[PDB]
Amino acid sequence: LLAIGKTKTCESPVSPIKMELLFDPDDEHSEPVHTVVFQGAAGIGKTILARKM
Amino acid sequence: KALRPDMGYNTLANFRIEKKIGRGQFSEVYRAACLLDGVPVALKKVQIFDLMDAKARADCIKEIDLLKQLNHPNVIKYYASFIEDNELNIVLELADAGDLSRMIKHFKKQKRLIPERTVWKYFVQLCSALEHMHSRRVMHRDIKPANVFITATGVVKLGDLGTPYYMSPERIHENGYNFKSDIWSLGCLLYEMAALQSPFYGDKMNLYSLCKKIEQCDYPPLPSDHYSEELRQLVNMCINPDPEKRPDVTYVYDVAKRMHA
Amino acid sequence: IQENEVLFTMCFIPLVCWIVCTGLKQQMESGKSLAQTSKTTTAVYVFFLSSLLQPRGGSQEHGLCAHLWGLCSLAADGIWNQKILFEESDLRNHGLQKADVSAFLRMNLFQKEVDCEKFYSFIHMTFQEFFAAMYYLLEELKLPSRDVTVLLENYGKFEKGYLIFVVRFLFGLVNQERTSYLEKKLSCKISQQIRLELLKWIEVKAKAKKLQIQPSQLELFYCLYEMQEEDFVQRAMDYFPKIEINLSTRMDHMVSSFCIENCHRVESLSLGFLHTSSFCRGLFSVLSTSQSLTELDLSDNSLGDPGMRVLCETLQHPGCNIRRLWLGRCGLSHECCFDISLVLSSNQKLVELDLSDNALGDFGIRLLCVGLKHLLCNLKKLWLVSCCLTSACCQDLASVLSTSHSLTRLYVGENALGDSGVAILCEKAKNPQCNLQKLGLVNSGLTSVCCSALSSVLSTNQNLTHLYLRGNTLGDKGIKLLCEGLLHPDCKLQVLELDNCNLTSHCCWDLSTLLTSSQSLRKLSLGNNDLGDLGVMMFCEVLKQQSCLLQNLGLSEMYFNYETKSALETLQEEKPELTVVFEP
Amino acid sequence: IQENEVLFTMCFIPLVCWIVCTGLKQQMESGKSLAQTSKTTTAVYVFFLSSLL
Ligand SMILES: Nc1ncnc2c1ncn2[C@@H]1O[C@H](COP(=O)(O)OP(=O)(O)OP(O)(O)=S)[C@@H](O)[C@H]1O
Ligand SMILES: [Mg+2]
Repeated sequence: LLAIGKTKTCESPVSPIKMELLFDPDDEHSEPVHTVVFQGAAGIGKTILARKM
Repeated sequence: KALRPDMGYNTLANFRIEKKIGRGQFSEVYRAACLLDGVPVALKKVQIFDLMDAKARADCIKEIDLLKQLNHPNVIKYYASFIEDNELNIVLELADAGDLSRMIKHFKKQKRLIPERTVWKYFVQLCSALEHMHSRRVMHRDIKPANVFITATGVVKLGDLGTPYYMSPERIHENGYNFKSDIWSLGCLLYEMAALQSPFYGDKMNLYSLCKKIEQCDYPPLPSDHYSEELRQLVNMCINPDPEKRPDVTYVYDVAKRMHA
Repeated sequence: IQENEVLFTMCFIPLVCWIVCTGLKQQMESGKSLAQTSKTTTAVYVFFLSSLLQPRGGSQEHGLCAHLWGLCSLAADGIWNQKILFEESDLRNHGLQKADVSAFLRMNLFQKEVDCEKFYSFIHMTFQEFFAAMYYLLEELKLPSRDVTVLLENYGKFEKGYLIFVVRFLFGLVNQERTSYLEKKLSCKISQQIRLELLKWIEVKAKAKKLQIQPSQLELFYCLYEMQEEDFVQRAMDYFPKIEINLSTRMDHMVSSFCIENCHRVESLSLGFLHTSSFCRGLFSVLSTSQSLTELDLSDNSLGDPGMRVLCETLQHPGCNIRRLWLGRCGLSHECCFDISLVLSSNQKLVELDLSDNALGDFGIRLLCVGLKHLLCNLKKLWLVSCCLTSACCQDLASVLSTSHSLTRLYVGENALGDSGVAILCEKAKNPQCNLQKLGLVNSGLTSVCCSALSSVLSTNQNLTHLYLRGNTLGDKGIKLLCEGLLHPDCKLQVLELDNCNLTSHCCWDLSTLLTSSQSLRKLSLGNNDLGDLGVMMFCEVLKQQSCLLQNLGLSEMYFNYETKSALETLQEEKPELTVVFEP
Repeated sequence: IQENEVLFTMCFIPLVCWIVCTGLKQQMESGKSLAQTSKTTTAVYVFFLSSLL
């Protein structure tokens, strides 16, 4: 909250998640997930992302 | 003729006096040129023989041996300290264009006076120098506009430490020279920069009158509608009869920094 | 947008980035200049709030208003208590339960030990500050007293730096058309007298003589900028005329430019810069457009040659109303001296100039004199102290002195002019028609040889009034040479400064004769000279006569005895109109 | 934990071992020194009772 308010402009790269393998199992020999829950602030892109998918 | 051999860095023959920068009651300063090196320095000479009781000059030389090691961006560089021509010889950095003594006189010509921004920009550096030397237990004996120098780049260089320009409250009712005497001198210097004049000017130029003026700590407050309230109160705190009433060097430096920001 | 930071950050919300990009598209396609376009940080939030509170079916208009006010008071008391993260207990304490489906309230739940708790929170601290401002603006356990003045002084000190943004958003909201739009959106009338209260606060701050506690000049500029109300800005900026501002970001540039443009009662302005020409272009353009300006303090600013060129281009505008411009220690040189000469020759409003600590050089002075000798040159007073000049440019200086009809006072001390340069200047100043009045050779390295030439100048020219020769070791021979001329009845000098002149006790009789004869001089400063107790006694003996028309004497830095001090005090009190400054 | 005995013994109950391991995980990932961390024998029982009822 506070930093992003200030500028949050510092170099803070992260590891991104992809979209095609959102339902794939965590490991490689487990069971695939059967529910995902997108959550975000109000008007942040939930519906547009659903339409894009 | 036969100039003195140019072997070491402590000799008059190794210096060429271009001119006399000034002539104070205690020292005479000339714009010398180191022949061996080839840079223009300031050669200050004091007649040690006059006020030479043999109990102060020796300690003065021993202590001034420490001063070249005093390396701060805001303090005059001490090059040499020796004895020649029956008088001392001190080689320091030269800052002729920058001299608050002449700057105040030049500005007094114009009705408009100096800006709060510039005084703060110089005062932060002055506080930095004072704190840096005090943290090593070393003090500026006398702080005055005539001994505070600046440069073209905007840096403020503290001059060589020496009735003085500023009479400390501890000097009055003489008991010693405390770290707060430097704070008092710095506050009086702030007042002098602010008003183009020291806080103890008046028609009555008698010693008793001015001493009681210092004791009562009564001065014409700086122009409120041109100088800041926090600055006008900081100068008041630094100018106080009580020794501990004066804020510490670190305190004044921190406030100066937060205002320069 | 990237210029503004409070927006660049909150531009992560895609809706709040669209709300700001369509806003710029409107200006772009409605025939307007975006370079002068403004994007206040409060309009974005107003539109965001309006877009979010879409009526989800006609139901509970009063309910929506009440829940918005409850959330608003929540934000207000949270900002007062530094409550970044609220809790269900506080949300119940404030009129709230459900309904408000996390538009600006995201239930981030933190697990500690064995179980996790709610810990409601706002989408962002700036958003919460905006909601606090809306709480203040809007019209009605107890949340912080709605005293706008109380919040204002809390923003004015008391270590509440976390109120600048709430005040800024209050100013953004008190906007007339924006306030009306919010009223039409939420079906709730607003109070405009808060605007007059804020105006009276700004009046107090301006009638505070640069009090700059916290709500400093730049902060008030930002507040008015976010206000964006033209009439309010005009009516409020009138108390500013003495303004001292410094810039560190493009946002500072824009705020200062807009505030100055809206200012109608501005005379004295000091501007500083940190870390140029691109933003300074517009800043100085707006300054030149301003027609009430009188002063421009650019001292202690590293303008550089490109900056000086931009400044001279701006000043060349026919509407320029700048009378005084001080450029001390601005890093100027001969190259910018060409444009300075162009400005001097073109503009007919310039009156005075000070370029102290400028690397003008002989070439710089050569370029400058070209403009000075122009018939349109109306400059009067020039300061070139410590300009690194020498006697080489003294020829051009004397030519300009003998040519220009307006240049009167010149002070070129702290320069290696020398005796030859002083003689060159004197050969032209001796002309009786010469307009030079006050001459300063501050620490110019003058000797007794030029003393005779200066005496000839004094006897010939009748327009010289004040003479400063500090820093020159004239000696007793030079003192006598000067006295020989100043005793001449044609001498019209009034003040003579000769400190650091290397004067001995011999000149005591010279000065006594000058005091006894000279009928024009009024002030004599001679400090930093060991004239002696004998000299002071003789001078006081001559002064005690009623024939001493002089009024000021300065012997500062002169050390005397108790007897001499007592005699000086007795003389000063016997002649109150005659003052002698000899303080310790 | 092994330093404390009254806990090492009652750590056979898997729930009462999880209640003590998550407690240390919180300190470990909340920027704190476990070498100076404390694990009082009564907090574990309070959390156990709360989880049970
Ligand atoms: N992927 C995207 N790229 C650019 N803009 C987007 C994107 N997604 C959404 N937007 C903008 O954001 C607006 C709304 O985004 P949404 O995520 O649909 O909001 P929303 O979350 O559906 O509103 P809520 O929270 O469901 S009431 C759209 O009108 C777009 O202009
Ligand atoms: Mg959605």
